[PDB]
Amino acid sequence: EYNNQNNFV
Repeated sequence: EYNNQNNFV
């Protein structure tokens, strides 16, 4: 299981 999340402001 590969879980990924990213935020760019």
